[PDB]
Amino acid sequence: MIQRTPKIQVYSRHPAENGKSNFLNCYVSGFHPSDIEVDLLKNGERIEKVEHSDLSFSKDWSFYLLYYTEFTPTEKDEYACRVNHVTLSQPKIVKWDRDM
Amino acid sequence: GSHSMRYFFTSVSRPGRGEPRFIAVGYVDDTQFVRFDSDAASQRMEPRAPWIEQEGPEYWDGETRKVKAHSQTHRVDLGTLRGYYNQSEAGSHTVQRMYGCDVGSDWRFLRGYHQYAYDGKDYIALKEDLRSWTAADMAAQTTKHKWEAAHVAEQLRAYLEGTCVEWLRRYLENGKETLQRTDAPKTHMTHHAVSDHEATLRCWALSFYPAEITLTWQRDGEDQTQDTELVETRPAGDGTFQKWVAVVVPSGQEQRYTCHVQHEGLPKPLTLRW
Amino acid sequence: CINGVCWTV
Repeated sequence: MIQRTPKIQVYSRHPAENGKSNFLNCYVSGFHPSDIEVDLLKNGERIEKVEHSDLSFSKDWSFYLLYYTEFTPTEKDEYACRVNHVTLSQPKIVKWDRDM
Repeated sequence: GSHSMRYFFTSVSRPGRGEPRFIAVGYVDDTQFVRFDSDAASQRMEPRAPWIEQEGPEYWDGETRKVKAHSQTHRVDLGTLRGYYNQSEAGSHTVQRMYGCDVGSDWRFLRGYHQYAYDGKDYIALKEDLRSWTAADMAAQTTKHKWEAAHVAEQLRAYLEGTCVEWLRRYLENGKETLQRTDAPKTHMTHHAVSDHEATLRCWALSFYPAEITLTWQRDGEDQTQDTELVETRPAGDGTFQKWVAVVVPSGQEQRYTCHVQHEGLPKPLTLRW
Repeated sequence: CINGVCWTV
């Protein structure tokens, strides 16, 4: 059984500005099989209202999904994405870095 | 520029009870326009772009009938493949199918595709001539013989060169306001210091459509790939795409480095400097 | 518009 581990990027839909409504994204790609757990975190805590795209795949058969939630950035709030997959012995956490 | 229509289908078996999870999605270029999800309540092909909502109830009845048939084909396939590969009923397995057509700037047929994978591995694919098959192993060779006897390639070629390109043209016309519009990348550069002697320059491209783009660095006018990092193009979530490329440079020598951006929405490639 | 037949393996 082939198993491919997900690549992860965390970022905002629009240029992030404090007090301005936006979307926080976690893009997972390059993975197989398709079962995957993705949470968006605010200050370490799971965000409840998170949606995702319809499962699709690249030329090489690996899957990709976009997970996203509406948010208004502030100076103090920290955001991250937490991903688990059969290829990962423990969940992987990637922090949102707006200054990238 | 060129255009494409592609359909992607994934079925994942559910051992122990019931039929596979089936998800179908259709794209024109980089724009998703329809979906079917077997776990959703409607059991209909559903619109995902405003311009496809122009189609009447007859279109939706047809696409729903056909996509349900695709789901049944994959259900049968999962069982057949478990038999070909001598696998147990215990594990979940996956089938993936993709097909579609590319057209050039004149919207005339360029190429067609129809390929299939089992558990993420190539299984069988139509060759470029649309007349014969690439089978990866002996299970797929048994499928190849079956499909040759049933003249499957002939049916697919007629679809790919005919219906596929005809409906792509229709969609391109109906959705012209967005589908025929190019969104040039919006670019900027950021700078970070890691130490007193090493800096990072990151060249950003945002808000672009279609997804195809090239971002490169030069040092004193010569291509620079060493000490660079190019991330995978990613969806913004509003239908546009984003990408960046970074280079590590000696602090104080930032002026030597230039970022170069090529995209269909830019008449001439663009340059950025720190 | 999707293909009107889906061929089993």
